[PDB]
Amino acid sequence: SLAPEDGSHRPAAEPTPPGAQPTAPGSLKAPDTRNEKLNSLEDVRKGSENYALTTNQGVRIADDQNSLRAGNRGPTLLEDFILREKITHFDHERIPERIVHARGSAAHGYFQPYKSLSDITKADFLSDPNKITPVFVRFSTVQGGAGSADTVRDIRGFATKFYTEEGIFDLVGNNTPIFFIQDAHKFPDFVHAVKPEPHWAIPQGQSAHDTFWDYVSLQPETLHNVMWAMSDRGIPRSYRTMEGFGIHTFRLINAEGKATFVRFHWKPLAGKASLVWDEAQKLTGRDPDFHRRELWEAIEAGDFPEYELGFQLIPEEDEFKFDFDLLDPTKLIPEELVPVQRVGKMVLNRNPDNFFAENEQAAFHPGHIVPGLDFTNDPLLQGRLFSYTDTQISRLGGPNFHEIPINRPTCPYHNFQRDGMHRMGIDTNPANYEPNSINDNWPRETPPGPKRGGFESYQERVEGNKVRERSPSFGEYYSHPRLFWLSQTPFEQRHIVDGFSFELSKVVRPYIRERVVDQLAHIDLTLAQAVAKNLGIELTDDQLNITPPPDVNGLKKDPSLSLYAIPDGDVKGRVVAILLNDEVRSADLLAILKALKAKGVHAKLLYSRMGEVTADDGTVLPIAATFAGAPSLTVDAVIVPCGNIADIADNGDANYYLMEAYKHLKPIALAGDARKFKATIKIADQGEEGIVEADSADGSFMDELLTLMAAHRVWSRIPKIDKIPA
Amino acid sequence: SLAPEDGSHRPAAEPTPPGAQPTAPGSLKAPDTRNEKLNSLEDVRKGSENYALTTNQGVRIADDQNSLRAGNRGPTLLEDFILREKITHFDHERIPERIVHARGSAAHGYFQPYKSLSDITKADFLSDPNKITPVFVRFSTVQGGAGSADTVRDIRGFATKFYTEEGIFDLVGNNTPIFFIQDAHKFPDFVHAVKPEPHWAIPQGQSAHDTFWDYVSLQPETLHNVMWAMSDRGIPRSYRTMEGFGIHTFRLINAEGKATFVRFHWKPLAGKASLVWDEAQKLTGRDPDFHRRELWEAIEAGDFPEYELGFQLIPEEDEFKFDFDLLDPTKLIPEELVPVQRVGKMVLNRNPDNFFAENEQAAFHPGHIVPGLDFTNDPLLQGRLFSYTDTQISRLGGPNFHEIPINRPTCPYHNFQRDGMHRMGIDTNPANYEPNSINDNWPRETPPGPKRGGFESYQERVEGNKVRERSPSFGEYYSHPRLFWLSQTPFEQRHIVDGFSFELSKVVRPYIRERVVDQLAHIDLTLAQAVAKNLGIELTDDQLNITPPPDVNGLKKDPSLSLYAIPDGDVKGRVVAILLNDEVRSADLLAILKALKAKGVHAKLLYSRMGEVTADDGTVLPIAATFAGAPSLTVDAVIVPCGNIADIADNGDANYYLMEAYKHLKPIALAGDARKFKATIKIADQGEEGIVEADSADGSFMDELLTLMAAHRVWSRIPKIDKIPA
Ligand code: HDD
Ligand code: HDD
Repeated sequence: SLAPEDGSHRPAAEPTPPGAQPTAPGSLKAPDTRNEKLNSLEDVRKGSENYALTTNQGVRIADDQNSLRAGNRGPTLLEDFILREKITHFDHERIPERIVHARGSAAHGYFQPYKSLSDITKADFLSDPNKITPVFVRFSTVQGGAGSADTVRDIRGFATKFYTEEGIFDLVGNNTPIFFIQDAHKFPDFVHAVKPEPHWAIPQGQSAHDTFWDYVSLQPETLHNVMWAMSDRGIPRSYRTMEGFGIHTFRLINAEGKATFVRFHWKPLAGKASLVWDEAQKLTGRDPDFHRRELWEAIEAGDFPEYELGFQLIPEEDEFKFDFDLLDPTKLIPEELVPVQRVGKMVLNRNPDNFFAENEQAAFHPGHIVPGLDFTNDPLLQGRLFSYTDTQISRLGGPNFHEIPINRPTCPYHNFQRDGMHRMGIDTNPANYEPNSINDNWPRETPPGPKRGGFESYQERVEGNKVRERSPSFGEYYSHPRLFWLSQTPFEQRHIVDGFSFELSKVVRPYIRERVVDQLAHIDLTLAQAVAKNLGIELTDDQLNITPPPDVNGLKKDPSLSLYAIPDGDVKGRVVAILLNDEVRSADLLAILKALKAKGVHAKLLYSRMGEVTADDGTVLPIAATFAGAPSLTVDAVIVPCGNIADIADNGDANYYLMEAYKHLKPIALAGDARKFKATIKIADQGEEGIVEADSADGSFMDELLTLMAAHRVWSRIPKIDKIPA
Repeated sequence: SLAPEDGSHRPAAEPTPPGAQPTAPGSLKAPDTRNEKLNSLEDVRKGSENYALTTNQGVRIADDQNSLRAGNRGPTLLEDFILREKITHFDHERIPERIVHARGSAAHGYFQPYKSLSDITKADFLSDPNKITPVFVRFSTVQGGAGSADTVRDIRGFATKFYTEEGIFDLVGNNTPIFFIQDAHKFPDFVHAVKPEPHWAIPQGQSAHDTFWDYVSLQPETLHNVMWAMSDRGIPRSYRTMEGFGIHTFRLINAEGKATFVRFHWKPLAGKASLVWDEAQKLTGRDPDFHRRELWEAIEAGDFPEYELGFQLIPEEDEFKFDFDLLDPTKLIPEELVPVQRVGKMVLNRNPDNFFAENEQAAFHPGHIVPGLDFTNDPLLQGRLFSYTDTQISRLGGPNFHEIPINRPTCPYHNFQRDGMHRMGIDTNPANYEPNSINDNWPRETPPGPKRGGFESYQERVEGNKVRERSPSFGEYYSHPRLFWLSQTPFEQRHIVDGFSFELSKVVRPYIRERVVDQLAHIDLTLAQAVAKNLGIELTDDQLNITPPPDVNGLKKDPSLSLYAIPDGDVKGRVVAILLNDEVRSADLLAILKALKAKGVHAKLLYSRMGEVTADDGTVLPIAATFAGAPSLTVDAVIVPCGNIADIADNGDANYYLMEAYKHLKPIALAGDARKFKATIKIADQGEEGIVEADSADGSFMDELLTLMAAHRVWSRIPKIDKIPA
C-alpha cells in the first residue's frame, strides 16, 4: 500500500472551490450528477480499485517492472509478449489531431427549452418545456495544435452536441457572429494563410505573421471577422464569459411546412469579459492551460457554466429587406434590427472521465441536423456539409466513428450499412439491403410528419445556370466592420487599434502593412490613422479622402456588439489573490473571506514560500501558491490584508504582483499599513478610482472591492499605465 | 501581378542576419549549398513560378474562388470535383504526432571524421577523413505536443540521421548523459506520469504536476536525470548551446572482430549556455517558437551550428572496473575517469524546404546501425529496438516509411520485401523470395568482412535463466545525483534548488512533496534542507542523519558536468538589443554596430513604434521591432546609446526592458545620458560589475560589453535581483 494513511491522496466527492482538492475524473468527483447520455456510457467505463493488473487479453501480470531476459543482465527475449503488448499500445497512442480547432476543452451537461416552439419548428427537442436533452460541449481555439496555449488571440469555437430523441443535432459555432470568408472553396487558402508558415512551421497560435495579413490585404471580405479578432473578443477571460453564434442562417420547419430563417445565439450567464493583450500573451507562458483548467475547476466547484439559447427569427418574405444578404456569413444581423429571442438554457455540470476517449475522439458536424431544421444556400455552410463527414475517415479511423461511445446517439439507430474498420455493432438482420422481402422490409422508411417522422428537405426553389460565381449581393466589405467599430467603447477602440498595430509590427514585409492600412482607411479614418501612426506610416491625401461606407439600414452603432457598453458582469466564479505576510491581521482576513464567500468569489492565499503562516490570533493559514507560482494574470483582483507588512514590503515578487495587476487594469485593495504599496504603483496619497483603501477591511471596504469586480476592469486607469514599468 | 514592383516580397539568396529579410525555404535561400542527400531530393521537389494552378490530376483550374452552384446564389453541386478534391486533401492533412518528442526542429548538414578509425571500428563513415556523410538532425523537447512551446523545462532530444555508403545510421540521443529509467518495460509508466494527466489533459510541456513527482518519489532510479532536468540544463539558450549524448553504451567492432565499449558525445562549438527559469517560462508566452526560430535564422545567416563528435572508449576487459554498471542508463561515465576522444565534426548548413514533408515525416530509430557498430544488453536500449520500428506503422501510415523521401538511403537498397500501403518502388525482379534460381538468387547475401561486408552480430556470450529481474548492479540510485550536485557552481546549485522548489509547489498533494524531499536527503542534505525551507517543510532528526552516498571511483566532483565552471562561451550568433530614441547620437551607434559585426554579434534596433527615426546627423534608422514586440527575453544583452534620452526616459516599456534584462542577469551598457537609467535598476552612481558605462560608446566600452557577453550572464548580480520588482 503506497497511499498515505491519512487518505489525503483522494479528493472529496463533493463540490470544492478551485485549489482545495486535486481534480479528478467526473464520475469520481461527482458520481450523483447524471443524465441520459452519462448513464448510457456506463457500459464502457472501466474501474481499477481491487482489480488485478492484466494484459489486454485478461492475463494477470506478475512483474510489471522488468523485461524478460536471458539472465538478469542479458538480452531481452522476443517471447516477452507482456512487454511487447504494453509497448505496442503505447507506440500507437496518438491519432491525427483536428485540422482546425485542434486545441479544445469539453464538458457534459443538459439543455431544456423554456416553452414549446411547435409553432415555428417541429424539432422534438424544442417541443415541450419539460423535455431534457443531454449535451456535450467542446470549446476550442482555431489555429493552434492540440498542444498549444489557451489564452492566444484567436477566434474561439463553441460546439454543442444535442442527444435528441430524434437524432444527434450538432450546433457547431464560434464566439463571433461572422466568419472570415464567403465560400467554402477558399477555406484551405484562408486556413493555410493563418496557420504556421509551411517552410518553418512558425508561428503557433498567432495570426501575427506575413501570410495571414497578406491574405487579408488581398481579400477584404475577411475584414469584418478580422475586426472582431483584433478586439478584446479575441482574448476571452474564459469560455464562460464569451458569446456563441451559429453564424449561418439556417431554417426552422414547422408541422405545417412553414420555413422561418433563423440564426443561433448562446448568451453567457456569467456576462461578457475579456483579458487585455499583454496579460493574455504573458498568460500563454505562465499557464498555457488556463482556460482548460478554469472550465474544469468551475464545474468541480459547482459554478456550472450556463448559456441561454436564442434565435434571431426572419420570415421567408423578409429575405431581402436588409442591406446585407442573409446568406452571407461575413455579415451579421444587428440585434437592433432583429432581436434575439430566448429559447432555453444549457448547463454544463460534469467533467469527462478520460480526456482522450471523450474530448479528443468526439466528432461534431453541422450537417447533423434533425427534422424541424434545415439548411440554406449560404455558400460557406454548403461546403462545410462535405468536410465534417470526410475528415473523420482519417482522424477517427474509418466510417464507424458514430460507434465510439461519446458519439453514439441515445435514440435508436438502425439501417443497412455494414462493415468498416472496428465495426462494433453485430447486425442480425437477414437483409443488408432494401427493398427486401426476407425481413419484411425492416428497418422501414418513415413518411414526413409533425413528430417522429422522416427527414425531408424543404422544397425551396432553385433557378440558375451551373456557375462558379459569387453573388453580387456579397460584394460589400466595409459597412459591417464600421458598424462594429462605432459600437465599441473608447477603450475598446484603443485595444482594437493596438491589436492591429502589434500584429502588423510582426509582419516582416512592410508593403503588406501598408496594404492593410489602406483597407482600414476604407472602414474608418480614425482607426486607420491611429494604426498608421504606430507603424510609422502616413496616409496619403487620397487615402484621407476615402468616402466611408454607408450605414447598415440606418444604424450608426449597436451596443450589443460591445463587450462592456452595457453592463452584464457577474462576480460568481471569479478569483482574488490575497497576499499574505507572516503575522496577518486576522480581523481583515475574516472580513475579506466572509464578503467573498457571500458573492461566491474564490480566493488564493499567496506567500513567498509554501507551507503555512500564523496570523496574529494564532490561526494557521495554509498557503495555496507562491507569488511567482500564481501570478496576478490568473486572478481578477488583488487584496493585501494588514499585519507585518515589512515582511513583504521589500519583496520584489510581492511588489511586482501589484504592478502587473495594476497595468492590466484590475482592482486592488489595500488595508491599513498595506497602503504603503501605493508607492510601487505611483498612486498619490489622495488615492484614485480603482484602488480600495481604508484603515481595515471591515465596513464598506469589501463592497467597494466587489463593485469594482462586477465592472471587471478599471478602464479609467488606462492613461496612467504607460508610465508603469511592468 | 500582386507582388510589389520593387521586389521587396522576395528575400535575397545570400546569407543575411536575423530579421533582415523574410525567411525562405532552404532551396530558395541557399540554392548553392549542396550535399549528396540534398541533391538526391531534387526528384521530388516541386516549383511554382510560371506554372498553372491545377488539380492533383493535372487539370487547369479557371476559378479558384468559388464553388460550383445552381445559380450564383444557389446550392453547391456534388459534381464540383475541383472543390471536393481541394477540401478532401485539406481534410486529411494531419497525421499522428510522435508519441514523445512531438515538438522539434530540424536541419540538413554534413559530417566528416578527423582521421581514420579503422583500428577500432570498420564503420565506413568513420574510415576516411575525406569521406563526407550528409546528415539530417532533429532537435526536440519530450513531453509536449507538436504545437507546444520551445523554451519549456524538459529534456531535449538530439537525433542525427547519417546517410552513409553502407546504410542509414541514426544516432538518437538526448542533451543529458543518462535517462530517467532502467528498463524499457517502464517507459509507458514514466511517460504517462510526466505527460498531461489523463482526466483533464493538463499540463502541457511541464513536469510540475502531481503524477510526475508521484512516480519520481516511488522510483528513485529517476533521481539522476531529474537532477539534470531541475538544473539549468533543462532550459537551453538554444539547440546550438547544449551537449548531446547517446546515453547507452554501444560497441565498436573492428575488422579483426574486437569489440570496444563506446558512449557517444556531441560537443557544441558555441559552448554550453542556458536561460534562467523566469526568463524561460515567460519566453514560452512571448515567443513559443524561440528555439525553432533561432535555429532557422542562424543557418540563414551563415552561422552554422557545429558539433564535435566524441567517443568515450572502454576495453572489453574493463567492463566491471567501475562502481556502477556500464549497461545502466541511469549512470554516466565521468570524463575525469574516461575522457571524450574527438572523432569528427558536424555542420548544419541548410534549412528544409517544407517542414511537414522533411521534418514531421522524418523517422529516426536507434536500431538503425551499420557494420562496425553493435548493441549491448542495456535493458533500456534493448526495448527501444522494438519501439522505433513499431510506431511508424501508424505514425507514417505503414511499412514503406523508408520510401518517404527524407528517410530514403542514399546508398543502394535491394531485398525481397514487397507491397504494403503506398508502395513507391516498382520491383522488376522475377523472384520475391530467396533462395531462388529464376533470378540466379539476386539480390544476394554478403559475408562479413573488413569493408562493404554483411552485418553480423558480435557473438557475445549469454548465460542465465529466463527471468524478469533487475540486475543487482543497477540498485544504486544516489551517488550519481550527488556527483552532479557537487559538480555545479554555487549559482547553478541555487537554480537547481529553485527548480525543485518551483515544481513541487505545483504538486497539489503535500505528501508527494514530503516524499520527494526525503529522496533529496539521500543525495545531499544541503539540497534537501534548502528545498524543504521553500516548501515549509522541516526535516526530521532521522532525515538529518541519513548517510551521504559514496563518491564514484574516488571522484567527488567533475567540472565537466557544470554548464559554466569551465569557460567555453562564444559570442558569435548572439544578439544585442539597441534601444533607440528619436535623435540618436550617430557616433555612438556607429561604434556599437562596428564592434558587434567584428565579433559576429547581431543587433535589433528597437523603438516605441515601427517605421524609422533620424539620427543627430540625419541618418535614417529603420526600426526592427517595438520594445514590447521583441522583449528582452529574446536578446543576450542591451545597449542604450546616448541621444534625446528624455524621449524614452518616462516610457514604461523602455524602463521595463532594462529591468527584465537586469533580473535575468544579462549585460547592460549605457552611454552618456543613458546612464540616467541606472536609477530604474537601482545601481549606485559608482556602478557595479555587469553594467558597462561611459561618456560615450567608444574607447573600451564595446570591449567591456563583449567580454561580459562571452561570460553569458552576470552571476554576481544574483543577490541584488530579489529586491527588484520585475
Ligand atoms: C469546408 C471546410 C470548413 C469550413 C468552411 C468551416 N469549417 Fe469548421 N471545421 C472543419 C471544416 C470547415 C473541419 C476541418 O471539418 C473540422 C476540423 C476537425 C473536424 O472534425 O471538423 C472543423 C472543426 C470546427 C470546430 C470544432 C468542433 C470540435 O470541437 O471538435 C468548430 C467549433 C468549427 N469547425 C466551427 C466552424 C464555424 C463557426 C465556421 C464558419 C461558419 C466553420 N467551422 C467553417
Ligand atoms: C521503448 C520505448 C522507448 C524508450 C525506452 C525510449 N524511447 Fe525515444 N522514442 C520512442 C520510444 C522510446 C518512440 C516512441 O519510438 C519515438 C517517438 C516517435 C518515434 O518515432 O520514436 C521516440 C522518440 C525519440 C526522439 C525523437 C526522434 C525524432 O526527432 O524524430 C529522440 C531524440 C529519442 N526518442 C531519444 C531517446 C533516448 C535518448 C532514450 C533513452 C536513452 C529514449 N529515447 C528511450
